[PDB]
Amino acid sequence: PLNNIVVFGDSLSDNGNLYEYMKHQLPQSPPYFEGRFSNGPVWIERLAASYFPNDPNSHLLDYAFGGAGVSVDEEDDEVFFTLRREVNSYLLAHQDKASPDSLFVIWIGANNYLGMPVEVEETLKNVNRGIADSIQRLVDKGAKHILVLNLPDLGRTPAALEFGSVEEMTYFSAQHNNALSNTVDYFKKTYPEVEWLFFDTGSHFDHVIEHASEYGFTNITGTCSFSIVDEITKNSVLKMVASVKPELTESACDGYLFFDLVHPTALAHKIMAEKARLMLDEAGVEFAE
Repeated sequence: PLNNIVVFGDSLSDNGNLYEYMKHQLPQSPPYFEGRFSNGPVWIERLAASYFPNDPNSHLLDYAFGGAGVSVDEEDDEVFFTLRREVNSYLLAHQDKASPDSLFVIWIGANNYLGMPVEVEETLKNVNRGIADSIQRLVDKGAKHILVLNLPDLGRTPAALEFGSVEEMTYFSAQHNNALSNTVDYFKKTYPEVEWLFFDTGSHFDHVIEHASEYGFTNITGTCSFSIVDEITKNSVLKMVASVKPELTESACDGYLFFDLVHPTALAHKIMAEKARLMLDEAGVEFAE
């Protein structure tokens, strides 16, 4: 049985790391929830708690930073931290060994595309390459269980709607997901001794959207919080978060899909966690201790 969860990711998975480094000044909390890029715990925390209800945090090593992504030189000031450095950080503290009883979780890419870079094909290429490289490294250092998550349709974000980039954000999402599936297929065949797990966020998010009211959402285009960004400032997820005006947050957001211009609300993180748990249960994954 697996003994803990190690997650590499970005603002969709960060459980407070950027907030601590920012001296609790970003994401401003309230209206964000204790440094998460949402108004509640994020999906991977809830997933950890579903297996370890008493002390989940002692079984969760969350290396995700808000603003993190795959190194793409064009986005140096737009990527806060790289996937490679998150993996290296884990390896540095574990004497360069990936534990065989950890579930490694990789959910990366959204921050790269939502920064709306100018070179579309090179960004797609380097994000895929960076993910493949980090997977290979984890395998090389001994990982035996790896969960890879693909992207929701970023063309559904309020950001894409406001800035007029729906087609481009959907293109990034779809092309990214196609490449990532080819990647996971490869590793499945090259390393059958590793337990390969995949979550098709793209398909699950589209199914939620199509049944939004049944999942509890009454508003899928607006934002709970309110931000004000221009072209220069709107170049990054973190600048969009720093531009939130807390006094203009809605008080009653229980029906919103989006908390800010790109980040989903607590309920969405809950649904994500529930569907991920069911997928892992279907695969027979067990945790203990």
